[PDB]
Amino acid sequence: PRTVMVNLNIHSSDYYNRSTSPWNLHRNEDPERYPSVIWEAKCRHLGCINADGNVDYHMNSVPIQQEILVLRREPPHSPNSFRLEKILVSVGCTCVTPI
Amino acid sequence: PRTVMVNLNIHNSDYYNRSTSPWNLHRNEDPERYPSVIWEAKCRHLGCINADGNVDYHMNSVPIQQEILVLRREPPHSPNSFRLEKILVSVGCTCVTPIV
Ligand SMILES: O=C(N[C@H](C(=O)Nc1ncc(Cn2c(=O)[nH]c3ccccc32)s1)C1CCC(F)(F)CC1)/C(F)=C\C1CC1
Repeated sequence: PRTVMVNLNIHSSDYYNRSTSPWNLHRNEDPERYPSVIWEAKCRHLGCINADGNVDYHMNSVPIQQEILVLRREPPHSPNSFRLEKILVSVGCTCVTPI
Repeated sequence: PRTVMVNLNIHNSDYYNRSTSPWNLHRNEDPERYPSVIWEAKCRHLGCINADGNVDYHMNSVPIQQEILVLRREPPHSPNSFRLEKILVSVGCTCVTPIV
């Protein structure tokens, strides 16, 4: 147990709409976690948008997954005590050339 | 002041190498922050890699910036007390068609 005190008081999305692998944001809620709200990226298409503005299945949109840390209420339902925990989240999409 | 207790004991770019907007990782260190080490994505090219494996400058690789939370030592140098803080980090790269 390495217990520390944390003060939770903290003191373009239209540019990425031009991506060849565009994505939408999905709101992910968990009342036993801090942050309770996490916005997850979901690729709009299986393929990538080509030079003509059409979805081209010769390339694939893939989510960029990142490991992040979240606070898990410990004991469960605790409003003021937590344990650090690792989860995988989608932070955007990229276009890849298949194998 | 919204002070909570946190147990820091966790219970426990090469993947996307085929991207048309590939990136490398850059190590960012700050001893006054938790995590002290943060890996930032840097786009390998200004343009995007086409089907032939050549860089095409009619499209741009752009870093995807996201707001993440970090712990800032408060008071400075404190080993056991922090304040939650927002920072902007580059999490990967995407290929965009420029504003024409
Ligand atoms: O920020 C969120 N969580 C914070 C966090 O994980 N910070 C991180 N910094 C660096 C991290 C590792 N890493 C890199 O090196 N490059 C990254 C690029 C993208 C993502 C992670 C990256 S992970 C926690 C919040 C609780 C805390 F304050 F106790 C400890 C920090 C969070 F939960 C959600 C945000 C996606 C909305």
